[PDB]
Order: sequence, then structure tokens, then C-alpha cells
Amino acid sequence: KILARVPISVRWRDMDSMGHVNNAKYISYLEEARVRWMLGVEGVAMTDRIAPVVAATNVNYKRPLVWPNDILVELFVERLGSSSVTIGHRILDQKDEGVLYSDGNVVVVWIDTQTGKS
Amino acid sequence: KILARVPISVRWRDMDSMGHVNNAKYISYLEEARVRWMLGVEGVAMTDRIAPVVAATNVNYKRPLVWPNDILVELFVERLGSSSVTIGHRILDQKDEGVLYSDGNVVVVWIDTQTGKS
Amino acid sequence: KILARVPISVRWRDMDSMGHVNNAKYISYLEEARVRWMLGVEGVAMTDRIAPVVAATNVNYKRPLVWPNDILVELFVERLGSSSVTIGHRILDQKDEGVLYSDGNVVVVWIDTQTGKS
Amino acid sequence: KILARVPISVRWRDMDSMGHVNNAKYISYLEEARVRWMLGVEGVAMTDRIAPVVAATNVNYKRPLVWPNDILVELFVERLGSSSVTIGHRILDQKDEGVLYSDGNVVVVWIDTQTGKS
Repeated sequence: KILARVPISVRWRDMDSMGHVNNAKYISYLEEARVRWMLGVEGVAMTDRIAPVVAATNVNYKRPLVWPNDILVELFVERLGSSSVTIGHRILDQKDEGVLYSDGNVVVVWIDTQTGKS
Repeated sequence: KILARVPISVRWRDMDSMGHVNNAKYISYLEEARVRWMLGVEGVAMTDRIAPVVAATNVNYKRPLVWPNDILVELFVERLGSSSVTIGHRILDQKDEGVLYSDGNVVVVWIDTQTGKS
Repeated sequence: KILARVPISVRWRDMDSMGHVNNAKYISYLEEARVRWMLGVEGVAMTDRIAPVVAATNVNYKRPLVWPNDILVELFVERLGSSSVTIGHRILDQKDEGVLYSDGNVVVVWIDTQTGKS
Repeated sequence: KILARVPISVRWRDMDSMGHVNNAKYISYLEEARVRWMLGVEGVAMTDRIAPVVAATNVNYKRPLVWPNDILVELFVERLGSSSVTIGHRILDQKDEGVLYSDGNVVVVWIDTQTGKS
């Protein structure tokens, strides 16, 4: 199920005028986790042709996140398609993983032209 | 149905290393449209107590957006709840509104403590 | 003297938790003005080889900027070197150009390898 | 001399379409270092009245920074004024501190009304 559990440091600039991390930054935390994940395996990462592109981001905001609380981004496989993968997520507080800031998923497809993974 | 059709200028910095506007920036375009919308009506805008908070952002990425193509963010009421409002959207190209960069919705609730709108 | 006077829309997300546009966003406003400027002249813009790179950004913050006040970015030639150009700037309020949010300059050089413009 | 040496993780989104971390993000790295610094000492941080505001950011870009190379932000006192402090900086590569991405300084003043620190 689990793909990765990536610790991400929150930045002061991540917050907006309302005093909490901006909604848009959540999509960025999920992005960092995905690429830091594909970076693990082995060696240097950069590639072309049959590649992944995000088709949709579905993010639920459960409770406000404030600096300086760093997070833990948990990624797992929610759905496995022939050409797509729906990566579910849980953004938790590093100091108390029982604190859930957000869940939802991101749908990834390998296309950038026409579908392809089968 | 329609709540607003807000023109938004894209910035060069909006793009990422892959050469297209970053997914996270889409949530920001939707945000700007919502507040520029609440700004129209009349007078200066800033308020407290029974207030709106985004519960979820569901954004579908249809085709890549590249600078310097400015957009038009169309917002409409997809669902009207007792305490929430699901604002549907269509991010179109200003020069050709037949070009759809993204659709989906954002769920807004008036709480920030406990639900309230009824 | 004057190179360009570019109107730039401020975004709500531009502000930080302190309630004013973040310092880092100023460098971005200057960036947008520079590229929107090189975009004017004629036709589509994208190029390689002898190209410009920013060597330094020297930005003075005069007074706080708050949404929804859009700005006017005035760019001019402060210094002309053999291989560099120091572009001075004045970020003013669109509704009252007597309101100065920031001045200073950005030093641009055509290198990205070794200096070259002579 | 030294005020702090703060490790900062670079994010993929930090890069722009040109394939290197955007100039504006450097000001943000310097910002994070300053607040993470004021956070060390002791206890929870948030304060009002005689407070610090950035009067100027003078950043020199020495060599391009690319993800996933995390950095080390070194802050030191370049100048001590009666009401201001000019914090010099050196943004280095975490894996090789001999790699200098940027230097320069940030001028901080305690005002937000009228000068005061004497």
C-alpha cells in the first residue's frame, strides 16, 4: 500500500495573510513527496518519453497547519489503472502523527500525448 | 449559475522546470478569482466571525498552460448546501475561450470552529 | 532612460502572514516587468546562446504594499556596461504614482559561461 | 561574527522554467534562515511593538542552484547600526560548502512607524 513517508519542512512564507499554510502549498508538499520518492531508488533522476503527468489533484483540508510545524507526507496506492495511478495521501504533523492536516489523492497518468502504460 | 468570470494574468514565475504553469498555481488562480469576486460588490473588504474556509480543492488538469497566455477564471455554483457551497470552475484561455485548461471545483464552508449557515 | 512602465496585478497570495506583500515577491514583480518588456517589441519570444542572466538584485523596501492595490513597475537604464546592464526600478501604486513601494536595481549580464557583449 | 548556519531543503518547485532555482526564492531562503534563527534561543516565538522590518535585500547570484541540492545559509553581522543591522549571508551547498551560490546582505531596521533601538 505505502509508497513513501516523506518528511517535509514547512517554510514561514508557506503561510498566507490568514496565518495558516496556504491551500495551494499543500499541492506543492504532495509534489515534493512524489519527486523525492522517485529520487530514492537509485542514482540521478531526469527522464523523457513515456512520462508521468498529473491529471488531477483532490486535496481535503482537515485542520490548519502553522509554521514552524514540519510535516510528514505519506503516499500510498489508492487505485492502480492500466495507464493511471491514483496516489492517496495523508499529510501529518511530524511531532504527532495523530494530527491529520489533509488527505485525498492525486491522479497520475503516463501520456503527455496519448495514454500509454499497456 | 455563474458567480464570476475573472481575468487573471499569468506570470513567468508561474511555470515550473517542465515548461508549463505548475499544478499548485491553479489553486492560486482559483483563490484570486474567489476574492476578486467578493471584492466586487461594494466598498472595502475585510471581515470576521461567521467566515468561509476551503474544505477541499478538486482540480482537473486538461491541457498545459504556458506564459504569456493570460486566463479567464469562470466560477459557478455547482452545489448549494446548508453550511457549504461547492464552487465549480473552468479556467479558460483569454484569447480563445474554447481552450479549457482546467475544471473541477472547490468546496467552501462557513465554520472555522463549527459549521454555521443555518 | 526609461525602458518600460509595466502594470502588474498583485495577488492575494502575494501577502505573507504579516499582512503585506512578501519581500521576495518584489523580485518577482521586477522579473515579470523585464520579460513582459522583452515580449513587447515583436513576435514570439524564446531564445538561446548569448543570453541574459541576473547577477544581482538590490531591492529597497520603502513602504508596505497590500492587496488589492495593483502596481506599476518602472524600469530604466541606471548603468550601461560593456557586458552588463544595471536596470534601475521604481515600483509605484497604479492609482497614485506618487506612492513609492520600492526602488533599487537589478544587474543583468550576458554570459551563462563567460562574459560577452563586446 | 556568525549569527547562524541554517540548513534549508530546496524544493522542486523552487526552480523556474530555465532549470535553476528562481532568483526570488533566494530572498525566501534568507528569510527562513532569519526566522529559524530567532526561533532557536528559547520557547515559542511571536511578538509585537518594537519589531524588525527588512529595509533592503542585496543578493548576488554567483552560480546556479538546482534541485535536489539542499543548501546551508550562513548569516553574520556585517554592520551594526544604532537602529539597523546589516546581516551578511553566504548560501552554500550542503554537500560541499566550498560551493557558493550567493552572498550579499539584508538590512534590517526596528521601526514599522519610526526608527527605534536607541
